[PDB]
Amino acid sequence: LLADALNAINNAEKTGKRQVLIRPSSKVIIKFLQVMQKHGYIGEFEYIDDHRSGKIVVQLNGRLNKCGVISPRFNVKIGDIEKWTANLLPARQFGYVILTTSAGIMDHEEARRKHVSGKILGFVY
Amino acid sequence: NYKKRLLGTAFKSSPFGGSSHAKGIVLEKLGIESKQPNSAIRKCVRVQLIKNGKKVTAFVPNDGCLNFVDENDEVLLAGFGRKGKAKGDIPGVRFKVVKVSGVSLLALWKEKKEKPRS
RNA sequence: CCUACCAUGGUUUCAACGGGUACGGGGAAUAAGGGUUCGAUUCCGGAGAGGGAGCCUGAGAAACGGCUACCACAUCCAAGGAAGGCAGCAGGCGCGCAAAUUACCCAAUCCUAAUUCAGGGAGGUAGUGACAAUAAAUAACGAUACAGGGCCCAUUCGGGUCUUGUAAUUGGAAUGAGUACAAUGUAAAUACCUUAACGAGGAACAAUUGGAGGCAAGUCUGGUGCCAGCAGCCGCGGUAAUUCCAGCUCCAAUAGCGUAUAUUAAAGUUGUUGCAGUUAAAAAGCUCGUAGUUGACUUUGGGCCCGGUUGGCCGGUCCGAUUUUUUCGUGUACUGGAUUUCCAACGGGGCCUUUCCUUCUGGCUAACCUUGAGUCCUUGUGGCUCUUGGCGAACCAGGACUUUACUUUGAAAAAAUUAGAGUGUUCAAAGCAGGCGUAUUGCUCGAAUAUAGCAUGGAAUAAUAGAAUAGGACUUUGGUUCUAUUUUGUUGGUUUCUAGGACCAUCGUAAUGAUUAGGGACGGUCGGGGGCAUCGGUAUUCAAUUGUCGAGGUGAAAUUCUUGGAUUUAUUGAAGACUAACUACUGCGAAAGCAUUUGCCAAGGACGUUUUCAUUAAUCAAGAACGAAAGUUAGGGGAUCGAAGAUGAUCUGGUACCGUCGUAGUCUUAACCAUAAACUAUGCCGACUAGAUCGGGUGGUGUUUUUUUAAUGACCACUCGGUACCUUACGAGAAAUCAAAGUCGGUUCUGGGGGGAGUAUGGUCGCAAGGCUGAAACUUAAAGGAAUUGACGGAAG
RNA sequence: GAGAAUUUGGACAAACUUGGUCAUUUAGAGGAACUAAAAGUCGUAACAAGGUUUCCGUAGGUGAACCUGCGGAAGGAUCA
RNA sequence: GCGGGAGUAACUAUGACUCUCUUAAGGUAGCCAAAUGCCUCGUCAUCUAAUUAGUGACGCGCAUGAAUGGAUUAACGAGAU
Repeated sequence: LLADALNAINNAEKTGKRQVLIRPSSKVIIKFLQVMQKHGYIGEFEYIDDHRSGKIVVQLNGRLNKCGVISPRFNVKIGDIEKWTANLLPARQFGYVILTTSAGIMDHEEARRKHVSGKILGFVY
Repeated sequence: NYKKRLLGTAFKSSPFGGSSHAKGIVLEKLGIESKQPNSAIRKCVRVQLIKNGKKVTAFVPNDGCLNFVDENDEVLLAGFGRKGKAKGDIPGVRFKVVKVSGVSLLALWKEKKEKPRS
């Protein structure tokens, strides 16, 4: 469920699918995709009815190089973010780490602004 | 804790301790031959140490074929073969004999030559 | 701490107990960091004083320079008997790669004793050694004469810049050290510092070591001839040696140079950060399941746990004195580093919790965190403008304010609408906020505690019993009596609120995004999955009988079988094994494995509308069960072919191939050992990414089959599972190739050069052959994979 | 009333001596094996289809590398 | 029932292997100085006031060898150092 997730949307950008077709719904999916919207990595999104769970819709615009998960959800600190950001992102300046902070799920540099620690989900660059 | 069973690096030297060299009272002076690719009789000595008490064979280079390292010579014994691999021509030796050294200084230096020392 | 008595527990695979090894930390080295290796000097803590024992003295000792008895050593002795313990300093002997004087002193600091002042082998100093770092460093100047090669410019006449040689060259200047004199500070001692003048001596206090084939800057000539020699690696030396040896000839560093020790880096080669397993070393034979590790999912606060960020100590900077960035002292702020354990605040992640609920009867009663939007204020950024310091808007973040709202019920014809009520409790203090001086109430801030009701429990209400507290009436002042309040136990009607137990539906939308994830019931269906009991056919062999006379083998041959009638042809009878065809590019079984036909017991997979319990799940060391063939034990059976064994042939030999015979095996029941190049050389389970065939289910308003028409079909559309497999783009890889062996997670197994070695030894299992677990000395410098060219073949065209 | 010395009794700590058991090291009759090293002996096993295709596991037998029974693999081309 | 003579490897020292004669044709796995050994106080280690037993091997086998069988291998005795 975590493994598959960011690989599907990444391979969609690799080939050049304009919208990507992804699905599930319960309550760890969509607001870091609003952090991706703020940063300009994806575009708009909406919800479509299903029989069970739900269907998402995501609009892409050819931005993602590689996104992927951090499969063990390690502890990040308000100092040691960038020990991970060194290996996670091969580029610095480009990309960001998404932390599951204590103040919800937000960006990593936004997490230093709040001064809040937590776990990690994935990288985007 | 976890690790696979790693062995630390081992010098192939039957003397140990924490010493660079070693004294040895010797048994005999031999003149042994060598392996396949090279001829000539290369000189050696059967050095028996005092502290460690191990039997070793050591190569004695010198500008003296029958140079003085006799039966009961108090000769100093160093590395060369401990450092690096053991010697190809005459195997078994992995110890080289030092000149004019120890307490007594019995074993002589390189003679009949007048280039710089060594 | 110890004993008596009583109970039988305590510890342990989260590693007891035992064996081996070891002082521990601040810290030190190396590295980019992660980490790995160490625990010298310094500093802090513990433990020890020849060995073993015990005690006293004392506040402190079971006491290094204290005491007593005992033992071993060496020593003295009038032989009666005594006196000793350098793991304090200097030194002696022995051990060893190897490590310094039987020096000086109380000045200074500090400790010990009213002060004076005395003691200190503490300490402050000296001596010894390139032991290392550090600086001076292995030497460098102004001027002139002459000769040669290269380059710019040139009026070609020369001129400029510039240095491997050269000259009794000239002017000299210069340190380090000694010596005489002057001047200076502390002294108990050894060696005195600094500046200037004059004279004298020595001279930057004699430069060596290493390398020159590649790695690794640098070649030529002689001499020697596998000798003499060098060797870290690969190698060089047996006549033209850039490798030996000497020269001259070069390179690199230098008071150090080379070698040896050992740690770390190189090494992503033990991978936490940061590793591989189709063919190079590497997936356990296969299933199953426990401990253990991991966890789909809605709404929540508390509790528990992990992880910070900030403050406490030290250093630098800031301040003062001072020549100073030396150094010392004090106060404050900032910044950086360290010991990793406690407290507290603030937002999480992971972990845990129900439609409903006594009953005639009425069905009764009540409600949500938060998100989001708007407005105001504050902070930071950017633009315009100012020498620079102002202004408007947008956006980020924080705080405050803010209701429309939400809900149980009534009145309404319905309904708009309207009327009423609600949206936690308690305690202490401090701040702000109505009316008053206050009190007090409300809200906010911070804590504690808990988070659908009607069996049950609490409160209200009533009764009764006990206790506490307050007030009044009394008192022969102890106490009694009455009233109010609180708490505890018990009982009953009514009102209101809280725990707990069983069972079932749906999957809605906001925080990782095209998700039905586990078990089956119902109803159809396929298959060589299994065991047993039957049955049939062909071929072979044996036995008996008829008709008929030589065969069988091979490259030729013979052993061998035949006139005592063979081969054979037919008939009849018997015994065992195997199932041609069908048979496949087929199906089944988790793998091993599974082929005539029929019957019985009995298992698993896939499909279809659904129905249905509601994370029940995944994986799994140990452990348990199963096991092709070969081998072993006991009892049977032996048709068809045959290891061992016996003859014939072939050959130089032939203990083989070949031919004639033949034993154990091969078959069967029970029991055992348990392996295979046990195979897809590819672990299991779940999600993403273009293209066959076999089985199930549905469709083909059209056509065909065909007379119980069931055609199950023909032939075409799909939709699902297995998926002989073929073929291929993206993509990956060292490549062949793969089509995931691309690529991803959760979890488990396994690899760290070849030989020695799946061996040695112990444990464990076995009846025995043997299995399982499982190294080192030592040897060596490579073993190995993918891919190419060419010669050759008793290979083909 | 006190001190020294002697005798008896109680309880504690550790040593010393003897016996049994286990581990380690050295000496060692004796026994089995390996590695390196020139020449040899016997056969041609492996290597081309090496003129019986090899190798591995397992069992029996032989002066000898070996030969034979049974199973499997490509480590013989091609997916046997 | 299961052989002789002759020649032969650096160097002390030995015969792998080869030839020749003779006969019907010339032995494996495993072990050795014996209830069997002329030769022999053989030859070596350890033990013992001497110690050849205890126990450690040597090779110099007068004359070891798989079915009236080699070989694996626990229990038991008025039997043997």
